[PDB]
Amino acid sequence: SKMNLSEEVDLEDYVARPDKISGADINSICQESGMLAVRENRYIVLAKDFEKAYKTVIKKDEQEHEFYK
Amino acid sequence: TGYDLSASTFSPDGRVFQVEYAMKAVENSSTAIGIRCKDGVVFGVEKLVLSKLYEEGSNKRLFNVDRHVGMAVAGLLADARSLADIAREEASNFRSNFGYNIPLKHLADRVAMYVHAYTLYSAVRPFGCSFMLGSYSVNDGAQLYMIDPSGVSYGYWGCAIGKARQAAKTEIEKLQMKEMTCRDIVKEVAKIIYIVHDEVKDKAFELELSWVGELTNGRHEIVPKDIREEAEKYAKESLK
Amino acid sequence: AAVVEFQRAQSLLSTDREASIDILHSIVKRDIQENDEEAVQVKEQSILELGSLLAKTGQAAELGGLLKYVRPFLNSISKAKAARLVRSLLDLFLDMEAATGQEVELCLECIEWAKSEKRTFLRQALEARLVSLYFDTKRYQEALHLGSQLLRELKKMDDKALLVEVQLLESKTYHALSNLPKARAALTSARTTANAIYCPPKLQATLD
Amino acid sequence: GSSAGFDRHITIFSPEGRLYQVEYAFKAINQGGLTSVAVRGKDCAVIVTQKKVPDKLLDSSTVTHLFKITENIGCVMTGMTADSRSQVQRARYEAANWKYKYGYEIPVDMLCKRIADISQVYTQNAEMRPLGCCMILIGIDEEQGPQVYKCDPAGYYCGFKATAAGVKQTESTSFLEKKVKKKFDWTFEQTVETAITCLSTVLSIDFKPSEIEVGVVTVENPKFRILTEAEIDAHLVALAER
Amino acid sequence: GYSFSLTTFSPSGKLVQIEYALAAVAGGAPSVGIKAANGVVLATEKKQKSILYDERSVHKVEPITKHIGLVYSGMGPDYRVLVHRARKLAQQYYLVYQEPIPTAQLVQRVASVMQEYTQSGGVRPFGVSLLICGWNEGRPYLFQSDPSGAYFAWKATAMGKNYVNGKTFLEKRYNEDLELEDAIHTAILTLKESFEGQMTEDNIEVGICNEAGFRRLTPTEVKDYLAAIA
Amino acid sequence: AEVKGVCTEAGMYALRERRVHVTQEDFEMAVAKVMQKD
Amino acid sequence: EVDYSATVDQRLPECAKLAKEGRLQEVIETLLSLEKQTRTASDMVSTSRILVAVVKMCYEAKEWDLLNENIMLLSKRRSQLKQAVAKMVQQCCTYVEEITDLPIKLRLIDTLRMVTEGKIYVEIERARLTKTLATI
Amino acid sequence: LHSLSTG
Repeated sequence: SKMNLSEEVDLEDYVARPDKISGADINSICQESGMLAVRENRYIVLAKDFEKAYKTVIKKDEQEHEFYK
Repeated sequence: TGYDLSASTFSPDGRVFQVEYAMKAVENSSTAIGIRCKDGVVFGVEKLVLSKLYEEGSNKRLFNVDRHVGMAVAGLLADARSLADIAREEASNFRSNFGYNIPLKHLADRVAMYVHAYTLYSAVRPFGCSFMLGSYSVNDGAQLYMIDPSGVSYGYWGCAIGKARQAAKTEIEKLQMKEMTCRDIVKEVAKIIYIVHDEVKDKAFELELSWVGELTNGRHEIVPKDIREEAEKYAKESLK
Repeated sequence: AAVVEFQRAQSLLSTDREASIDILHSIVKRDIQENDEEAVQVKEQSILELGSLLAKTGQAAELGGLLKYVRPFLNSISKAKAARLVRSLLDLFLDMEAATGQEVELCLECIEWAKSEKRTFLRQALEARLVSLYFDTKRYQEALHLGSQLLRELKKMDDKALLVEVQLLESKTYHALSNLPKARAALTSARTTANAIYCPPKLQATLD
Repeated sequence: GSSAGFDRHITIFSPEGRLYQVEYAFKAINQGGLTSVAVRGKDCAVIVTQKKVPDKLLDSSTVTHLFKITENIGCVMTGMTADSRSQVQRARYEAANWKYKYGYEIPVDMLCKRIADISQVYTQNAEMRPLGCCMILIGIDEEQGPQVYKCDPAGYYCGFKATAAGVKQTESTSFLEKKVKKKFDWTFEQTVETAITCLSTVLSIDFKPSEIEVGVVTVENPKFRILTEAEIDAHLVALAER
Repeated sequence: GYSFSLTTFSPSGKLVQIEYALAAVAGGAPSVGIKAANGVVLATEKKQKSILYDERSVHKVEPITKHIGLVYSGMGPDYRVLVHRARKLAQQYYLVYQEPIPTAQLVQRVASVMQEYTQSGGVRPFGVSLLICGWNEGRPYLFQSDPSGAYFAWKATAMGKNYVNGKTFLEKRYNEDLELEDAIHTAILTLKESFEGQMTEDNIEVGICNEAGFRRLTPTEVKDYLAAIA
Repeated sequence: AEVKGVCTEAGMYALRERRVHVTQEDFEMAVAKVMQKD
Repeated sequence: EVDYSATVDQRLPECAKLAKEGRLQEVIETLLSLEKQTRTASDMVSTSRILVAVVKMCYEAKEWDLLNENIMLLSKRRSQLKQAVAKMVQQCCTYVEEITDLPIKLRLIDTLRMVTEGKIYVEIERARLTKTLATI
Repeated sequence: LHSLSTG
């Protein structure tokens, strides 16, 4: 709510993800989205910025082999 | 720690340490090189004499697994001879079944798989020898493969196995092997073997030379004594 | 065949809704052979889309006659698809706030169909909707009776989510009867059952 | 990560129900330092893998992780080279046995199903270790079309629209997932370019037509062919010019 | 191969390796088996970690005969091995008797194999629990075979991750008068309680056995049953 | 201990409505919160 | 970098003459190739002139649809230089001011305000353009 | 058997 987002960004895309992340992780995701927006000389955060920020912040190694289930 | 006592046990980093120890056994032996030139393959072995009592020809590290294939070994000589017999029987079976000389690619892929069969179970240990199979034919051409204790067979232009493998490879890289013939490659192999030899360390080596090429009609034979002595003289002169 | 008419109706969606209504109604009124695996999915999709459009055009006659007319058709498609179609059509009629006067009638018809098909969960949902309809149609006594039956049935199966809604409906019905003690008791039961579980924001807002 | 007895030395269950030997076999795949990427298109399947030739002495014609299991089925191996050759030989034998016993070419799904059944025994019997290799088979099916199947040391197996194995398996998987989300049935050239772009972007190499091997299968010719350096160079130039 | 048993009796009289195989089972994907009055339903969470995995390439609910099907919770490859074993045993029974194997007999033979793997030399117990559904004598049959080789006749049960709460849910949501469609509804609800995220027609696998035999539901039918949930 | 916690939670529910005397509804809500929710 | 400089100096008058002759789509394709070369070369002064010449070409020829499509494509090129887009928009708002036809001016304003949305380097133009739109 | 394995 404090960031100048674009209407093309749907937060439910990243909310529905099964990653077990904390509130600081969410704040870091939004912060890196703003960071990527700033890098390209933009004052509005697009959906690609949020996708890249989520991938960067989560950076979760799989750590679980599929044969176990 | 218990992670290296068997070949059927993986290390927490995903490495079979028994195979690596078998590789170190190869790295503890004298250097044997092999160069695939334009019209054949030449094998050279720095066969040290541990005592003057052994006759000239004992512990032959150059084998004949077939009439057109030669084998240069490095590491445990007992395992080397066992693998030489395995390759001999593989070539014999190929000839008795399909009716023609076994291609070097197929012989390498078969003996390498026999070697790999010893790197999976705790009932056996990996072979402690690495060997190069070299051959020549008018159709296939000059071929040179190296197989390590793990069972990885790779084709080569110039290869070396032993404790001076890196220095031998550095000396080999200087050669323009893809253009010169066997008659020059024998001299250069002698030069490389003499260069990588350490006289202050284990000394009194013998140069074991063999080749297989069009000048031998695709037959692996020991290099004739006159040519071997000429190559030895050239190698000694190259050391100044 | 009918897929071309479905695409034509989809194109007519940009045009007048009633214009596409002709295509969808012609597809629905179309008779079908034994199986017609392609035609049955197209017919079901046409029924669903025509109901969706009538949910905006607000044609009580067409939407109401759809449910009473496709009843033979429900015996051809699979039970899951039939139940989904019944739920969608009845929900679209009930969300349309126009009190045409036959909401209770066709809700009871769907309840009878669910009883015939032995679909207990569907029947319970339809009975809760019927209690809501009874409250919205000033039929407080029938609402209380059906709410008591549904309350016992949902208590047996530990369906707290629907139990809270039925208890709230009973509390509203008793408040409409100016029976404050019974309405307070029903509200207390609803609040305790809601406390026993997680309430979605809609249910929590209704309870509050 | 609890342990009790020899649960880290043989394929027996740990206190929490884990086979540590199988996981170590999985870690053995990255020992080779190579990454393979397979991408499935609307009418083709492509396997690409980096080929590393440290010195000119090595015969680059023999360093090939692309193996022709059958005429219509190809594979790319990631992990221990000797175990890779073992799995390739076993797959070739199983394909030939299927052709002999049943009279028709073995389906790609069933080939890796049999291979994974073979490798599952290694994870149940304690006298052998699992093969530290991963097979990715690609082939054109009669009806299902292109098929890509990864085939891991644990005996797990699944079909894939686009998969990857090796050191950079996860980054390549993320890249291919992002590409697939766009939902484009890529043509042959598009699939080859997508695989090459995945490998290049993940590795940041800007490939030359001597550092990667590409093997393709297409519906028009349902045979596995390894692209020559000129054919790979054509795709590399096409990627560079855009 | 090793000739000595890898499963032994602990001083407390427990087959420890069997308990560890059960622990591996409890970490698998949730599976629910519900026996209705007119059939049985086997549901499982066939959720992948990426869209790249082909959902229809491998099926967790696999048929054994025209009237018997399995769904596992545990390790995939072990379930594939046990599926092949169950199919082979069914073929042997059919060849001997010229009649499809009864569900109970197949469960007994499969459990015998799983027990053999708890006593034989150099092998570990199967890390899977098998839910076996069948139809015989006009009656539905549901069984669960654990890694130890013990088989139980279940009216309704849940295995895998979050299976205890699934069982408790099934106690308060199952009655013997349930119909097959309501059984599918209840099984989907049981999966949903242990499910994280949303259940699509592709990330769960449902199969049903009735008088017509055993058949795994196509994704479209699962989509309709899931739309019935919401 | 759970019964004692139920009593304290009934008092807490009485507090949340700014009431002085704990009622039976407070006890039932406390039972639901302590047992079912937790 | 490579400093094309005179390379675009030779090209621009030639393509301008061809555009006056009647060849535009082929000419704008040639300038697209040259813009790709300059943008990969990261030549700010050359890319800005290329974009300005392109938009001027589409404006003088009254190719309103082509002008809008060219603006959309040029603003969306991969790794485009921000100053080149800034100069292009600064040249296009002058055409906006010059145009008196209300529908054409409105469509051009919409395109310019949609290519400049959320970008700092063209925040002033999208401001002034917005003001113009408000006046309209 | 063969059909069950293949499908």
